[PDB]
Amino acid sequence: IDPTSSIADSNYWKTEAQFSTFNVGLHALLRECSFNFFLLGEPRADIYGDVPFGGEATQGMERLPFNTINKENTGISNFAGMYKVINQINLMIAKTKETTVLSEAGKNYYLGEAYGMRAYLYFHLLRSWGDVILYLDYTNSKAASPAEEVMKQIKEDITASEKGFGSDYSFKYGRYYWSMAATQMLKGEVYLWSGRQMGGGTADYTTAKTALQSIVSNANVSLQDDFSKVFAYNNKDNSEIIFSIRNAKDEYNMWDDRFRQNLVPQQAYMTSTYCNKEGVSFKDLPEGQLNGLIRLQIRYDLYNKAFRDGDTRKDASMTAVYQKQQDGTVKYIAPFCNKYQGVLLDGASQRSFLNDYPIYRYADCLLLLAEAKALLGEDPTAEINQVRERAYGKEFFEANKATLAYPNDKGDFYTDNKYMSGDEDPLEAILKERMREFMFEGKRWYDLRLLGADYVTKRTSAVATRLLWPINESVLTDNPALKQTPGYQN
Ligand code: NA
Repeated sequence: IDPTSSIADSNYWKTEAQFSTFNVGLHALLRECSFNFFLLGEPRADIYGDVPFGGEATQGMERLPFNTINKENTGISNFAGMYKVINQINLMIAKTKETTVLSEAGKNYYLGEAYGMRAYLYFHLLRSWGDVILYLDYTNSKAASPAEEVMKQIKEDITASEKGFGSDYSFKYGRYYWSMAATQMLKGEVYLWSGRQMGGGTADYTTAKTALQSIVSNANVSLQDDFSKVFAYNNKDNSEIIFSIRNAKDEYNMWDDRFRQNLVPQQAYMTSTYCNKEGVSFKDLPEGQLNGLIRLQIRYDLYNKAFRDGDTRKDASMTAVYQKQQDGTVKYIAPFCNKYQGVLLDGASQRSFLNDYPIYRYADCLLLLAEAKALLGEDPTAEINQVRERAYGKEFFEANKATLAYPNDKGDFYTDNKYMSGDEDPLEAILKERMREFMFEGKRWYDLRLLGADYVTKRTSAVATRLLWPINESVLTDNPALKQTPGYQN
């Protein structure tokens, strides 16, 4: 037998079917980073931070909403596991550039996917750690590059991805594989970040607008009429999805079981103690199938401060927990995530958390395009109201346009509301719309960060010197050329 079999050995690159298998494998390595995509993009912001209602300890997870991560407890370690994925993409890239077995079309589509994914991972690294090492070759000591050089590489990889796809906006392998529309969404985000956080200005906002407009024109995408069906177990493959992480029976639980372990309530206290608004014990309801732990607790007051009446996204996003009082009344306790309801497998007693985790969907294209328009001093009204109309329902929205349609959603609802403000300011209206549309989708922290330090420090406990993440001890030991992130001394 062979004592030194490696994945770079030529016999594993002899057929198109092998390159396909290796591309499936790359999407499976990206999926291993999916819990980290959520942690990087959301819980440092304002949605969490209250005490788990049922009694759980938070066991360090509070360090995210409290922004108390530091050199001893970094919250996430080892650059979120991203370099392992990047190394393997780098292998795909060299093998595809070298092959004599693929069609020119097929080789170029693979290069579109692999350059897109590599840019996607470097852009999480840039926004989270800043200066980071640029590894571009497969390997079976090194200093980080300045953030400005990281951004150069991400933009080069976007251009190489576009070159690979050409004019093909199809989802060749489906919406759970990378495609041109995913490259164009990342291009919109990257040039907004370049333009706003790295001094690119108007020219970059125009690049971002042109990319997002290319998805509206050329990709097969549409808003689902029912916001809850965007996330339903059965309705994966729906045409609002641009790129999603596919979770599946016997393949991968959502966030490698860390959705269940952080955001799903415990069956024991739900069935023993709590009830719905009508006083019915959860022992008696489909909720009695949920069995996880709450380590990140949505702020109790967010449940009534996030959404205007009539917004269908409130019930799709959160369930409220109540408790019967000795005096007989039913009292509101706290909310839990209802966006990802999993499935009850045949003959099971507890839910399985097998929803896909969406990375890019058409409402995000529309709201990014609104943001690029607003940053250019142009009118964001049409995109904002396309997304609101879906949220409220067409007829209800039309009847109530003088209070719900942009730029009329303002007034008393906002007065003591730390989460969101009225439509009188375009960027606040868009932040507000993104907060309502993408709870539990890993966006809020990055949405504040793009707009700048003052937006972050206003609404979060983060301070301006510590917007990046620290680096854990084992990383710094293993690589003497790396420095701790700035802001994280003493
Ligand atoms: Na603050």
